[PDB]
Amino acid sequence: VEGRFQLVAPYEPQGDQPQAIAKLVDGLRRGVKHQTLLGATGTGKTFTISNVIAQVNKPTLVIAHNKTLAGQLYSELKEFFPHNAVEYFVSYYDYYQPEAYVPQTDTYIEKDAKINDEIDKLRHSATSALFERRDVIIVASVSCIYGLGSPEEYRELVVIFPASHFVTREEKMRLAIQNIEQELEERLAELRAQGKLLEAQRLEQRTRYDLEMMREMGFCSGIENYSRHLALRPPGSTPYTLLDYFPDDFLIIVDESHVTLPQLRGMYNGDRARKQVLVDHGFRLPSALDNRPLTFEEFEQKINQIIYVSATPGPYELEHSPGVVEQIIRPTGLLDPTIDVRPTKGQIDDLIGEIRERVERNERTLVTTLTKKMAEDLTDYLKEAGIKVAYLHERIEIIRDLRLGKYDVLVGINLLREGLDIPEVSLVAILDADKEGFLRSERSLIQTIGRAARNANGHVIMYADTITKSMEIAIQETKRRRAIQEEYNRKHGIVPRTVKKEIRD
DNA sequence: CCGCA
Repeated sequence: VEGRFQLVAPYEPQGDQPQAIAKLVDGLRRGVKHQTLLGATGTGKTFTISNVIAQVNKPTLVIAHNKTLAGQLYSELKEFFPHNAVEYFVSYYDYYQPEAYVPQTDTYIEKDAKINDEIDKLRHSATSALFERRDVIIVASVSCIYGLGSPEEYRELVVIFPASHFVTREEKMRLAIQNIEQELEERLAELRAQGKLLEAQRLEQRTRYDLEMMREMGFCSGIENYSRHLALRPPGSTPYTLLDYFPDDFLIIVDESHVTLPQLRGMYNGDRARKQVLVDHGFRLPSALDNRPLTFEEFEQKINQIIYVSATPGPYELEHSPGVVEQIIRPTGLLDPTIDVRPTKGQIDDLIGEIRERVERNERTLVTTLTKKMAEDLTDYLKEAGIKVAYLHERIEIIRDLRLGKYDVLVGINLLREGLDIPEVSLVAILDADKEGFLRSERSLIQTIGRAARNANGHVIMYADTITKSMEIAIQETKRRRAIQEEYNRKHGIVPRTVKKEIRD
């Protein structure tokens, strides 16, 4: 035929993974814009989604919120399909300090960037493999909404492949520079005519120096700021991005959508706010604003067919989706934990009671508390009762020590950080379940409750004086989820057992 | 997490 996906993995889809793959692979072909996978912390997800890719045969973009997370999605995917195109398009700066300017302290910070080649390599390999074959999975960070050169001009200038994504022809360069001088003479009159003589001197000096640099030696530092003039697109243009280097029938998989979609949304507003101060003071031309990441409007506007993957799918996902695609049943047959809501009335005494019993049956406990000194005031309080305890303000080793048994309890505050799916954790205690907050949001609770779903004796305790709506939802949702899981195990004769794992040195 | 010496 041409190019197509070859799944590799020593297991078929079990759980309700098949049900989900069907419902998704369908909605895609059935011509559905958005789709939300509502899988449970500890189900198929990656395998489920790998299958949705290897049936529809589309070039896919996997967008993760953080890099560690992208590195695993890739790692796996570049092992799930060891004979296909799997790419890693993320930021390529070991260190980066954008050109800024603190107006109060009159502090112009300069641009300081430390490139990393190994990642730069992978970025070209992503954009170049995207034009060569039509079976490709690119695991991307949020840098995929940031600016890149027009994709026609990319391949429309190719022998074997360009070593830069922003390669502007020299008939253009000549015309562009003139357009820059012309903008400069305009801004300078505007500034100078509103009394901002100082700010016009700053601008004239920086821009003329760059303009010369360009004329002399084809480019200059901070060349980015002139990107639009160089691409000779009119003011206000929407940047070309990695999304544009994809076919029109490409797939988007936003992993951890409830945290990724917003991150991806916010980017633009942060950039503009800094650029605007530079523009306002003469550090830059107004056109520097057209060198930027996409607005979320522009991002959704470039989407072909997207699939939001989340245990706690956020508002946006649901609002623009035909219900969801639940994926509750775990291959292990494990259930969402059982939750108990108990008085704060001498809770710290009670909590020490339950933790004894966990140590007795060789089991671990995680505790979240709403504040940093509240936790410190617990860690000691548990040491008071002689209990091997930890605390989270190398770090991968303290959790590794937990699983091994150095510590019996691990106190924290945001247990939501990655690295806390210990299968040894039989108890998760949520202090201040009712005291409003982010970590006591309907979704934050549900995630934290999830930190009990690895162990077959998982149990959640919520310490509160009142039941909030938040509590009530997570509690009611978890109930429904355990009920469904428990009814499936009856049917398939499953007896849930903790997922066997170990740790290395 | 982002960023065209």
